[PDB]
Amino acid sequence: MTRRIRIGGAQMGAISRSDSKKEIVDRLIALLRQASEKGCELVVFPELALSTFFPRWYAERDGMDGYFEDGMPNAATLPLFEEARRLGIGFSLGYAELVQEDGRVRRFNTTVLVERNGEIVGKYRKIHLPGHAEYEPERSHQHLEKRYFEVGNTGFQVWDAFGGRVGMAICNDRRWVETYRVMGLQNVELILIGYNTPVNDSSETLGMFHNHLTMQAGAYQNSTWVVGVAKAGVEDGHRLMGGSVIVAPTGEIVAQAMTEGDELIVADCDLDRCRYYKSHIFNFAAHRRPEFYQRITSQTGVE
Amino acid sequence: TRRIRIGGAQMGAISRSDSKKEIVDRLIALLRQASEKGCELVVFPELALSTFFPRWYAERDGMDGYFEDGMPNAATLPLFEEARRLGIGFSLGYAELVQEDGRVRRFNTTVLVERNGEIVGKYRKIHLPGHAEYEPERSHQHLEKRYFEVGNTGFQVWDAFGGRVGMAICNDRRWVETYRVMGLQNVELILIGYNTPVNDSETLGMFHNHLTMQAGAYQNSTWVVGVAKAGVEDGHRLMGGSVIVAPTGEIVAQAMTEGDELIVADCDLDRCRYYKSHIFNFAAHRRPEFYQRITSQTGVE
Repeated sequence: MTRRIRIGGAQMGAISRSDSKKEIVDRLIALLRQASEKGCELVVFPELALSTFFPRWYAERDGMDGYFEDGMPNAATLPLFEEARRLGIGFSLGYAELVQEDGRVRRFNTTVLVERNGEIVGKYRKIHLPGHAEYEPERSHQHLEKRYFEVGNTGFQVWDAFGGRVGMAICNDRRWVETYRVMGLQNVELILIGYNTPVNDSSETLGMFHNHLTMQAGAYQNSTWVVGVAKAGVEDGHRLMGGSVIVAPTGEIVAQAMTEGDELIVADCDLDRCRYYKSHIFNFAAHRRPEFYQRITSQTGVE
Repeated sequence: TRRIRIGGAQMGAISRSDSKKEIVDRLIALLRQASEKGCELVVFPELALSTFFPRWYAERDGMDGYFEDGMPNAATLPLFEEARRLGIGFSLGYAELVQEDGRVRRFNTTVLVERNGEIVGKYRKIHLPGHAEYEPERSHQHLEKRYFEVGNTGFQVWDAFGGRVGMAICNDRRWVETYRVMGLQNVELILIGYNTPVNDSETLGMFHNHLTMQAGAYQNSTWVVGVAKAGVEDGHRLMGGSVIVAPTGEIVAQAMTEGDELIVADCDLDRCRYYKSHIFNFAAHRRPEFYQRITSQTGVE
């Protein structure tokens, strides 16, 4: 039980534009307290868990800083940090980051990792921005993530936290094998992923299949734990995919959400279970041959 | 249109006692059954011309009796003549013994032949599994590193069968780099024959066999044909579960036995274009400036 962490996937429900930020934080604290009642030491929150999924609406490139966060924590997010530190629970929180760097105002899709002591240990900014940069009228639903966010400047990092090696990814990062492998080359043992995946009105069994296939594969082919937490439900007429999951280093699903609202899935994850395949099957130092992978970093498209 | 009917020619156990004449006749039998079913391409397993001889211990000078002198040779010529006759291309895995740059070299090799009978491509295995020395603690031995050296061809993609075709061998399919390197060459059909022993869980081994292929097919928007040589081979059970996977990651054909069996699927190569235009558009979304660890490191740091 030394390197055994009890993780709580805190899947969220829909957040409408009418919902105040205090109503959002109180739902997070409620999910946070449900994790403490079940003995969870880590609770994973979805992507942009402090606002509605606003990339679905059109505005100026600056005209949506109202959903961003002033600080981390700020006056609205401080009760969540004070609650987590009180119950001795660490958490990963996704939010839209508004920060002043080298004069200009920069915007990132950001997840922050907080230790059980309440100290910010790591910060990841989204790399693979989905959607399109400008308005497209023929599509039923819009997706303007590239319009409101710029590419993060942190890279896929792995920190020493919770008695092991923990990394973070955001949403459609989970669809790229490079996301898992880069952190896998840092001896990662637990990858935290929050995602907001829309669903086109009228299949869905294929969308849920692709959601778990990429995580179950990235977990097995890197012998690491993967926790995928979603913000689901019908959000102002836009349905968001659910299926929050916790995956073992064997690629097996040990916990899965059943609703599209505020739901908590928990699982006891032995970090020493990440050692089986690293010992032999997926021993990177032994079998891997980087001299044939040069196309991965040399080019971007096809040749 | 760009529709190719592929026939996954899964084989049964091939023991050391089996003559190569009986081995090729089993391959021709699978070839003829594929023609009667309209298959234009037949995928054969890894080392389909011999028993899985990394199972036994010997010096690196030995085991050459299982290798092939040329391609084709006197024993493999009937398979090529029947294939060109029926207008069928095929991918065959074998142990290659060749004289290159002076010294003789030994590779785990797969060759791709077009419906006209012309050798289109040749891939040599990169990720060699098993161990190099004898290990008495194992129930079964696995000495691929002892009898083969790392191939010097790399993951190639050719223009064949009206599309982009690549090849991989066995445990290459468990590495995400195998699919991605060919995916960066606009691959649309990956042919993988494998020999994977089964230790007496079994359900988890078959799960990992399909999970890696269903992911490599979806995450690169390509067809993946996985053929196996299954059955109990001299007291050593080999995994079956030969599958044909769509670019969506779905299994459209799957073998039901552990012997000589043929799975057939109509593979529209234009279905790869659905996801390469947006979802997996490499030119649009991939950020290679954050992937540098993939090529700079081998282990972990």
